Amino acid sequence: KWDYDLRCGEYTLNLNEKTLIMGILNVTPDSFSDGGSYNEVDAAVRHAKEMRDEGAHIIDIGKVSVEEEIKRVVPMIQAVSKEVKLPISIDTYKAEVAKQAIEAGAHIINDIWGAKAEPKIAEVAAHYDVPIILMHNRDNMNYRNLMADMIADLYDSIKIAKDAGVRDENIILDPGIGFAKTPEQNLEAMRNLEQLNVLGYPVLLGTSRKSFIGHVLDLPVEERLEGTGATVCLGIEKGCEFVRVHDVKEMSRMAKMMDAMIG
Amino acid sequence: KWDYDLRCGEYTLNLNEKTLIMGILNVTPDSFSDGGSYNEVDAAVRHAKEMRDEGAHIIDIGKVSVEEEIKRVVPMIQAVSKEVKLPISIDTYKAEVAKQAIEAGAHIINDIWGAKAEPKIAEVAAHYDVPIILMHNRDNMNYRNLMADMIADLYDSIKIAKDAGVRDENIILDPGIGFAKTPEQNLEAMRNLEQLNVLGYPVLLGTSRKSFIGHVLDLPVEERLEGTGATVCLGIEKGCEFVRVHDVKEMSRMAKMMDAMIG
Ligand SMILES: COC(=O)C[C@@H](C)c1n[nH]c2nc(N)[nH]c(=O)c2c1=O
Ligand SMILES: COC(=O)C[C@@H](C)c1n[nH]c2nc(N)[nH]c(=O)c2c1=O
Repeated sequence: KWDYDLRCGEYTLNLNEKTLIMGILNVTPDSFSDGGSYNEVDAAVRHAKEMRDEGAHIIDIGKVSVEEEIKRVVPMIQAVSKEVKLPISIDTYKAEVAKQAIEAGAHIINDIWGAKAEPKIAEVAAHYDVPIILMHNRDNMNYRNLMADMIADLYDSIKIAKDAGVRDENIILDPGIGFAKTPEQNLEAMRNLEQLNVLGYPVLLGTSRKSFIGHVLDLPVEERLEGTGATVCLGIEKGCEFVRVHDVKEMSRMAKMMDAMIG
Repeated sequence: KWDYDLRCGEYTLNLNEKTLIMGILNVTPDSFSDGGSYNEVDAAVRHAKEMRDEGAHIIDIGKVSVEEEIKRVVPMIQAVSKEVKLPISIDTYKAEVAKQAIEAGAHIINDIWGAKAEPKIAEVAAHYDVPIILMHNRDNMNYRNLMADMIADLYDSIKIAKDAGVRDENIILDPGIGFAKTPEQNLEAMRNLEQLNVLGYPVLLGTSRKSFIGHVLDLPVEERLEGTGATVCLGIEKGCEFVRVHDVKEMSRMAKMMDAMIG
C-alpha cells in the first residue's frame, strides 16, 4: 500500500508492516522552575523509556509564552533523544517552538492546528525536511457535512504545507477527534474515518482517553482504557497508520492483534 | 436490521439496541462430589452474580459421562436461574444433557457441534422452542476454501435444525473460532467474518482468551485481555450480535463503545 517509508533522520518508519504506536509523554513541570530541572527531565526520560519498553514507536513531546514553551520542552527533547533510541515528535503549532525542538533533536512535527495557526511552521517543516502531522481543527462546530467539511479543512492544510515546500511523503493527517466536534460528531467521524484515505496520506488517530469516550461509557479519564481500545481497533480497521495513546502497553497489544487479523 | 426479538421464555433479548454479552461461567467442580455440593454451586452462583453486575446479558453454563454431566450441571442451572435474573444457556452437544438443562431452567442451547454430534438435540430444541446456537465444527482442518467451507458446514447445521422443526428465529450461528482451524485459519475467519451474515441469522463470536490470540501476541491465557478485546471489536464491526467472553467487565465496555461508534 505505501511505496515509501517515513524518513525520520536516523530512524525509518515502515507504514506497511504494522500500526505504529505514538506514546504520549507526561510533561508534569516543576514549580519554581522555568524548565530543565532534574526532576522534570528525569521523570520525562523514565516515562519515555517505559513507553519504549512497552512497544511505542514514537515519543510525542509537548496559556504559556513561546519563550517559555521552548525552555520547558527543549531540555526534554535533548535528554529523551540522547537516552531513548526512538523518533521524537514535538507537539506544537508554533513555528519557533517547532524550529527549536528540531534543533534540539525532534524528528517529526505535530501540529494540532494543521499549519493554520502559524503557517510559517510549514516552512520550518519544509526547511528541515521532517514529517509533519496536520490535524483537523477549527474554532467552531458549525458543519454542513462533517466528513466533507473535515476533508475540505484538512485539504486546506495540505495546501499550506505543499505551498511551503513540504514533500507529499512528509505529510501525515489527523482527524482531530475531540476537537471542534460535539460528542455525536466525534462518533460520526470515527464511524466514517475510512474516508480520510482518499486524500492519499498516512493517517494518525488520536482518541486516547478523550471526553467522548467518557461520554459514551460515562466513566472518568482513568477508567477509559477499554473505550480507547475500541476506538484504536476501529481506527486500525479503517486504515490508520498510527495511533497516539497514553496506555502504550495495552494499546500495543490491541494494535498488534488487529494487525494480525486484518492481515 | 432484526425484525424479531430473541424470545427466551421469561426474558427477551433485543438484537438491535446493543451487542449482547454472554459471560462464561466457571464450573470448577468439587472432588469427592458427583455434583450439587455447596462449594461448587455457591462459587458458580457468585460468579454469575458478578458477571450480571459487570454487564453480562446471558450466563453460559457448561471425558465425563452423560449421567454425570447432568448431575454436575443441573444443580448449577437450578441455583443460577433462581438467583440471577438473566437468561441461561447450556453449553452442551448432547441431546439428553440439553433436555435436562432446560427442564432445570436453561433458556438457550449452545451446541459446539452444531447439532451434528447428536442430531436429536435439534429435536429437543424444536420441542422446547428455545434458541439454539449452532457452532461451526469438524474433525479435520482439510479445507479447500475456509470461508466457503465454513458456510457450507454451518448451513448443514441449519438444515438439521430446520428439518427437526427449529424456527428460523431460534437459530444463532457461531464461526467456531479456535476449533478445527490452524492459527492462520482462525485469523482468516476473523478477517472474513462479515460473510456469515448472508446466511441471515444472528452471529455469536467466541474468541475469549483463545490460543490463536496467544499465538499472535505470544502471551499466556491470563495475559490475553487486549487480544480478546481486539477480536471482540473486529467481530462487532463485522456485524456479530453476541460475544462469548470471560472478562465481562472489560468486554462490556469495549462492546458498548463499539456499538456507539458503529451507530
Ligand atoms: C496528551 O494529550 C493531549 O495533550 C491532549 C491534546 C491537547 C492533544 N494534543 N495533541 C494532539 N496531537 C495530535 N496529532 N492528535 C491529537 O488528538 C492531539 C491531542 O488530543
Ligand atoms: C470457557 O470456554 C470454553 O469452555 C472453551 C470451549 C470448550 C468452548 N466451549 N463452548 C463454546 N460455545 C460457543 N457457542 N462458542 C465457543 O467459541 C465455545 C468454546 O470456545
